[PDB]
Amino acid sequence: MGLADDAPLGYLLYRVGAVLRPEVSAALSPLGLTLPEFVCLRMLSQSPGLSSAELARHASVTPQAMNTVLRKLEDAGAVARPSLPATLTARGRALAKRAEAVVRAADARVLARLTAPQQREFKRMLEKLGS
Amino acid sequence: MGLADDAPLGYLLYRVGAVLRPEVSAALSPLGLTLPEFVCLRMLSQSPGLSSAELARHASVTPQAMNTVLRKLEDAGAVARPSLPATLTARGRALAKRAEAVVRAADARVLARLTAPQQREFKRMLEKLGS
Repeated sequence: MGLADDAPLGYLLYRVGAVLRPEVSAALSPLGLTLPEFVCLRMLSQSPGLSSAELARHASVTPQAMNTVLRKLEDAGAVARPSLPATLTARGRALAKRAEAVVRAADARVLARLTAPQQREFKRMLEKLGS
Repeated sequence: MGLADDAPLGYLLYRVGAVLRPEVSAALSPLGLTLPEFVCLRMLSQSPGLSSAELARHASVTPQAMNTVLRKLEDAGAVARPSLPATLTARGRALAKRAEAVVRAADARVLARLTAPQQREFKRMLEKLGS
């Protein structure tokens, strides 16, 4: 998409994305999670028993990449031992919630680059463009 | 990423993305191009002779998906007949430029949902968040 539209709106959106993604990744790192691992974890907390293929389609990734993500999550004891169905362990559910919290905090950290009135204005304009 | 950060900034950014992507796709359709086809076309106009694997890595897509994109572009006479190196034909170079033009126009159409002063303000705030 950043490759697709290099005109100003698409480019500027892309650049904010390229700030937000590392912010989120950096926030997840101390929890032992990559961004794709977190996405998988969150999907499974919201939909227990989804298969790897299902997860891979919802994340728009390859079944192989999702299998890898799932293996690393099993290794961390977050995903239960088993394209197979997958579920979270107690540790996994706890981790999913802690991780969602640090991601929301990352989001706020990027937004806080703007003053409070600027944040309200900016969100209204984003909302308009996205509605 | 939209799956990753559902807090307000990431969510609102995602929604604007989900307006921009169909706008760009719809603009490309009369030219017989999908968005991934356009991305490939543009990459090859800027870097003749890149291999399919190279293109696939730069587009963050699978080699197989890029091979498909390349096949469809060959079919349209835009990419010359051959993980192999690929080049644009005269028709391909012409198409790449026409397509870039319609994508820039799509971008402007989404931005114009805001008033001119709002557009200036919005771009400054995007710039700040992305800097």
